[PDB]
Amino acid sequence: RRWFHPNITGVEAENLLLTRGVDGSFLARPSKSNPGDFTLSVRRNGAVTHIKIQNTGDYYDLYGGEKFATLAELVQYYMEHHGQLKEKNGDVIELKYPLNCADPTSERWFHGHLSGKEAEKLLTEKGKHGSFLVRESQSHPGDFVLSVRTSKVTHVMIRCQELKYDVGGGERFDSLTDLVEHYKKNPMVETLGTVLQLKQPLNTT
Amino acid sequence: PVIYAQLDHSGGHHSDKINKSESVVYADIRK
Repeated sequence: RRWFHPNITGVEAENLLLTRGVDGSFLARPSKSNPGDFTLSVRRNGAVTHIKIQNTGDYYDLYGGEKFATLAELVQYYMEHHGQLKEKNGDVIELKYPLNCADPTSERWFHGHLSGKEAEKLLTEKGKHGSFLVRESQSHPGDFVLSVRTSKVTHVMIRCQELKYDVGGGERFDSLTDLVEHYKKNPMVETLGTVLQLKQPLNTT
Repeated sequence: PVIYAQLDHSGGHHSDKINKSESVVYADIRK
């Protein structure tokens, strides 16, 4: 996991893969040539290949091939199904080794790649009222999610743009940790009225 | 600048559905 790099072009992806990667290393990133699309950048035989990911708003594919509801599902499929990424001469492209992007925070309440359902299971099993965690958004690559247990589990999208974080267009913060601290001191409340107290973190293991 | 692979999607078989997993709902926050 951690293969998604939010803030990079293909030129930077090539730099990262040729410096920190090995043959078989790969990452995903946003598209510059078609804003809204994504791209895989893959190191193969000492060079970097870029693969366009179409985002129709209803699915992701590689302009053809299998379709996926989320980017993570597309990436997982092509990691697990050998031979399904091929060029016209027959050359296969293999997604072997995720080239990891640094986490936006070091705090243990950040769970990185964690699906919403996995986070709900975690919070119902191991959490208490007011327990919370932060994870990556699967439906909005590059955004994050505050998942809070109150029994129910509430998910709050955290928009990340230009290295700034906000909730619903509210106050913007310079880091994930600043946003979390603020909303611990100033609990947000749902429209239905539920107060999302951030009483204690549910920490990764 | 950045150049992109031309993939061959012919050969074998692919599904036509949207591979999806169970998802969660994102709440609305009062301003």
